[PDB]
Amino acid sequence: AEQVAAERAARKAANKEKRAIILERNAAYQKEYETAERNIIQAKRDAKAAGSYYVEAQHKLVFVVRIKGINKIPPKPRKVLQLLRLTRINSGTFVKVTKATLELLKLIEPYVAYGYPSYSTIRQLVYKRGFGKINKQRVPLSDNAIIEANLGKYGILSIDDLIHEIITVGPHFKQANNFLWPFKLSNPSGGWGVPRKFKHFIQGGSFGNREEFINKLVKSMN
Amino acid sequence: VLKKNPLKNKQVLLRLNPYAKVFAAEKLGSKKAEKTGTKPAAVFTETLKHD
Amino acid sequence: PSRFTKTRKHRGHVSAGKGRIGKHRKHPGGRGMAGGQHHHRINMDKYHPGYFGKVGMRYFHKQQAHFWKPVLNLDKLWTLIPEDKRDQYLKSASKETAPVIDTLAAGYGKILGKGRIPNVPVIVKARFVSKLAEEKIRAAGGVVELIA
Amino acid sequence: RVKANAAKRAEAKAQGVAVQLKRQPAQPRESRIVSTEGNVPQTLAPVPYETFI
Amino acid sequence: GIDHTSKQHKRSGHRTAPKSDNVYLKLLVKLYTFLARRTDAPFNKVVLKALFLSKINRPPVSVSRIARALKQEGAANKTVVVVGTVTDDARIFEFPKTTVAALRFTAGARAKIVKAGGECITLDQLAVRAPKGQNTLILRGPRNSREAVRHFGMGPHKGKAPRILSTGRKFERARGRRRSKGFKV
Amino acid sequence: SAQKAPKWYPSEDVAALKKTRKAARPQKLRASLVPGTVLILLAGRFRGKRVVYLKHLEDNTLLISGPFKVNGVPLRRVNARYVIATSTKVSVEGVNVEKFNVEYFAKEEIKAERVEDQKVVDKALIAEIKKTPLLKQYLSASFSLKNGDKPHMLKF
RNA sequence: AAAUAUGUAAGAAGUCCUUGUUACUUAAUUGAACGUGGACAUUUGAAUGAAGAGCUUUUAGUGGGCCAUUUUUGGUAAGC
RNA sequence: GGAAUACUGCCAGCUGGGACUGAGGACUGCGACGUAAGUCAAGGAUGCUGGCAAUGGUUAUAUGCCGCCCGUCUUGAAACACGGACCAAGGAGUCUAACGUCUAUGCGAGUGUUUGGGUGUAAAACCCAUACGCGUAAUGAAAGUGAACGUAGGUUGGGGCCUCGCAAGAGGUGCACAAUCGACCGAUCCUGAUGUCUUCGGAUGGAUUUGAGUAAGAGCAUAGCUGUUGGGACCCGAAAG
RNA sequence: GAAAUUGUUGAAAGGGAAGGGCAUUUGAUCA
Ligand SMILES: [Mg+2]
Ligand SMILES: [Mg+2]
Ligand SMILES: [Mg+2]
Ligand SMILES: [Mg+2]
Ligand SMILES: [Mg+2]
Ligand SMILES: [Mg+2]
Ligand SMILES: [Mg+2]
Ligand SMILES: [Mg+2]
Ligand SMILES: [Mg+2]
Ligand SMILES: [Mg+2]
Ligand SMILES: [Mg+2]
Ligand SMILES: [Mg+2]
Ligand SMILES: [Mg+2]
Ligand SMILES: [Mg+2]
Ligand SMILES: [Mg+2]
Ligand SMILES: [Mg+2]
Ligand SMILES: [Mg+2]
Ligand SMILES: [Mg+2]
Ligand SMILES: [Mg+2]
Ligand SMILES: [Mg+2]
Ligand SMILES: [Mg+2]
Ligand SMILES: [Mg+2]
Ligand SMILES: [Mg+2]
Ligand SMILES: [Mg+2]
Ligand SMILES: [Mg+2]
Ligand SMILES: [Mg+2]
Ligand SMILES: [Mg+2]
Ligand SMILES: [Mg+2]
Ligand SMILES: [Mg+2]
Ligand SMILES: [Mg+2]
Ligand SMILES: [Mg+2]
Ligand SMILES: [Mg+2]
Ligand SMILES: [Mg+2]
Ligand SMILES: [Mg+2]
Ligand SMILES: [Mg+2]
Ligand SMILES: [Mg+2]
Repeated sequence: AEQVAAERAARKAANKEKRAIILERNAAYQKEYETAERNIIQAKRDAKAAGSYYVEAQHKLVFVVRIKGINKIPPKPRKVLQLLRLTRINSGTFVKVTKATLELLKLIEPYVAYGYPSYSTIRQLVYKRGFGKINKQRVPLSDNAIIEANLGKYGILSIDDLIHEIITVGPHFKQANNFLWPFKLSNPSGGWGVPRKFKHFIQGGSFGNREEFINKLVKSMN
Repeated sequence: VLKKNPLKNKQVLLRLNPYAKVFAAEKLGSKKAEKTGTKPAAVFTETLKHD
Repeated sequence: PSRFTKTRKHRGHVSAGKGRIGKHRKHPGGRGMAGGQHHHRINMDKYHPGYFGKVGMRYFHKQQAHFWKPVLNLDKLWTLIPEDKRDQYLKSASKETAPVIDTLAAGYGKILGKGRIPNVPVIVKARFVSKLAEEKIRAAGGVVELIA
Repeated sequence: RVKANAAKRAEAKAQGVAVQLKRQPAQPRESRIVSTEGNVPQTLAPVPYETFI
Repeated sequence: GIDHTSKQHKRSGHRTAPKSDNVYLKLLVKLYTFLARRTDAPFNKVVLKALFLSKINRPPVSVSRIARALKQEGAANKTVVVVGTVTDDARIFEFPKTTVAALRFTAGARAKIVKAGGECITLDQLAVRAPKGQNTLILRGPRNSREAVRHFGMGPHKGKAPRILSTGRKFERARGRRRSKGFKV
Repeated sequence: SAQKAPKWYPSEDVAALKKTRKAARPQKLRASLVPGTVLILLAGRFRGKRVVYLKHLEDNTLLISGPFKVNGVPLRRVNARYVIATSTKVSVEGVNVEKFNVEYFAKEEIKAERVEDQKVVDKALIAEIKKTPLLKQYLSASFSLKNGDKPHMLKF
């Protein structure tokens, strides 16, 4: 009457095959990325070849980090940074940028710094600081079993499937991003690169949009 | 009881992301994209250095 | 029990629960129900309407005995029968040979009809009764005689 | 809105399986080449101050 | 710091022990902390939390109302459950064949059952008769008719029984209680 | 009674400790710790003297001696970080190496058994060190430090 | 005739169909209101967020306030 | 024309130097390795060698830096606002009655022995007859009258239980509660049958009118915190009468 | 037979108060 090793040697194969089914989409993702971006650069150089301009497809995803202190904040900017999980300094999260998503970032603009993150930025950001909301319980994401368990409802089971599901703002972006925790970042390593940080970036300050520059900033807040 | 971070402690870089090790064979970060010989048009560059 | 109070927790909190501004002075509002019609008008029109004025005629040297008329409703009425006597009256239910119940003996003066009856014929003498009672007593075969 | 919502669910399985009944907000626009043909860029630069009153 | 979203360090808001130091009931609680936790029977949750309640969230069911809960369409011959005490009622005689568990019974409680062939079971002798609460009807006492609640939140035009000791005429009955004296409530 | 002791109690069971998932190595030693390099003593009684680098004894100590009739240096253990790496080649070998494992220096008036091993090693080397001119005369000259020197600029 | 600020709405308590009830209404079985019985879970009908929401009781202190940016009134002005 | 370099950026590219820390303490985890033994940096430090019978804590002083006297009223006190030279002991939200809420206990449509009797090892305990209080009915100023059309109602939602379905779900039953529409008792305004000491009686059917009502009762007693009022009423304080 | 306060003895400190917080040298003293 053993009954013991019957049910536990099934998970070795279960895991090796779910790892083999993770692998396939991860390699497919590297393929996806380089084909899409090399096609973008090639369309730019093709429109330049035959005399015209290929206009960049305006961005569909942006990363946002809040800065100003807990205190001395008007009621509605306070409300909205409470409304985007941004209740701390150097905390940050992503936004699906529709243009309804968009007009709240332009209400918090002097309290945040945001823009368009590279793949590598997002990957380094969710590897080191990616956390999941589980009965709120702020779990750290040590391996893919947990996004399998929470989001086996979306065909999303790899950490890089999740990366892909936001860097492409996938059809179930929101059910994934809300699951993600806000990102407790530190203060930037090489300072803030600007002496007084509460002026607009355009004004030699540090708040506003910095489109491809938050990369350099957020990689520094590792 | 503790979180170990990838990009260091390379063993846990494979607990997630197995494709990682294929990544190490093919440079993939040093992927030599193969060249194209397209020359920009002229009506574009004329205006690009137009006063 | 003194220790179970909370005024033994206020020790070392100068104003002892009554504050540094408002202090526990002796009679801020006026003693007792003072000023009901002036500065306590809310708390008496609210919580206590109908409080002032006269409402109806008076009666000199009344006695709470002249109007002693406790009401019993058709609900109980069988409690005036011991249980070692009523089931042997529920079975064994008949017009003749019927159980009788003197209301007034139990200390009641009017009998009202609330809660309909088992049909065993009961004939019970009261002094005053509500009309619906007499009818649902006659629907079970019984009637009402009048005592004083 | 719901009357237009009525028919568009018949074609869910009637044509295939594809429904799309929800409303959604504006999006950043997609890539669009735009041409020089008859449209050469008009170089510009600012202007000085003067009264004319 | 953190721009706190909702009140920090707030306690539950729900009882987790009937702090009667009644050693006997303080045992039945430890028994049912077993059940709901290791049965997932939704019946096993309800009564354990409903075990905690104070005396007033625990009104009595009367043998009167239980009789008709099996005059319910499809219950006549099943056992019932209610956490607390149950009272005799000399206003019903068509009492049924039945069996019922409750905390404690009055005198006539065990009477009306025997007179009609019923049984009166303590709930500790119940838990082994229906672990998952098989076929268990639960009825609650009418919390919102205790005498006190009939003046909770009285104001003008809500007409809800002023707090008053001696009652009758001249006692809060003229001004603010008829247009003949100023106005009515 | 005067105190009324408790009832919930611990119990004297030294709990088993759990695996130390640790794997060792010989030093991934510094790049200039090539056997047969003059090196400079920095801590010890002879501290300061110049020596020549030999076997990396498997307890991470580094055998070196002067030779002896050079600078009174017997063959000795050293911790790597208390001797700086000069840049001075020696000969291939001529020296017995295998006798000195890490045991060798286990101590139980003079000693008799390793004094002739040192007199094999020294002449095995001095035949080489004077091959180079004034190097014999250089390690003879125990090292010292002088005023105004900025180590961040000084090579060896 | 703006800016800021502001009222209602973004579904199942709905939407369709059927013809029942009545003392109302209409010339009218007309309409009115309320139901029977009948049909459609992907994408149940925009964005985001939620240590979940609703509901009751009882009572403390308080009812001298002042400052700052922007709006602004009296006064020459004022740390008015 | 053919290149190199700068700038910007990607590497799941390679290696050194420094610093801080080592929580947890059978095993349970997903890994990595291999061909397999067996290994490992993989759910929190090990190993070697060397040193003292030492090093740890407190105190006084010195140094570096920082620190206005408390209590009080106050928008504002270190304040040139008040009290305080110092010390010991005393030194101020109590008891009572009648109460609100909530909680614990007993009994339960009833509850409450202790005015009193019985008794007693004697102010205890113990036991007790009648009454009495409150509740069990309300409503009108009153004379007065006084709660089922029904499975004690429909409707919306409702925990739990039930039936099928593997389940998902589907339906059934639905208490507490919430909302709403009716039904029932008193008030008021109506409608006013048989009967007739011709003015009595008030059937029946009703309404933008009112109650603190019934509608398968919940209370009664005890105690606790808190709150209320009367009291010397938190403690000390007048000019007066 | 306490405190205030006082005397002798002993130890230490002290350029227009004193007292204090932090860390440490130094001395004293408790494994
Ligand atoms: Mg720096
Ligand atoms: Mg600065
Ligand atoms: Mg306080
Ligand atoms: Mg004080
Ligand atoms: Mg208080
Ligand atoms: Mg005070
Ligand atoms: Mg006051
Ligand atoms: Mg904090
Ligand atoms: Mg009015
Ligand atoms: Mg929740
Ligand atoms: Mg209040
Ligand atoms: Mg108050
Ligand atoms: Mg108040
Ligand atoms: Mg005041
Ligand atoms: Mg300010
Ligand atoms: Mg570069
Ligand atoms: Mg790199
Ligand atoms: Mg200072
Ligand atoms: Mg003042
Ligand atoms: Mg002060
Ligand atoms: Mg200050
Ligand atoms: Mg001054
Ligand atoms: Mg004063
Ligand atoms: Mg003084
Ligand atoms: Mg003095
Ligand atoms: Mg004292
Ligand atoms: Mg007696
Ligand atoms: Mg007697
Ligand atoms: Mg007797
Ligand atoms: Mg006095
Ligand atoms: Mg006098
Ligand atoms: Mg006088
Ligand atoms: Mg003294
Ligand atoms: Mg001196
Ligand atoms: Mg002087
Ligand atoms: Mg000092």
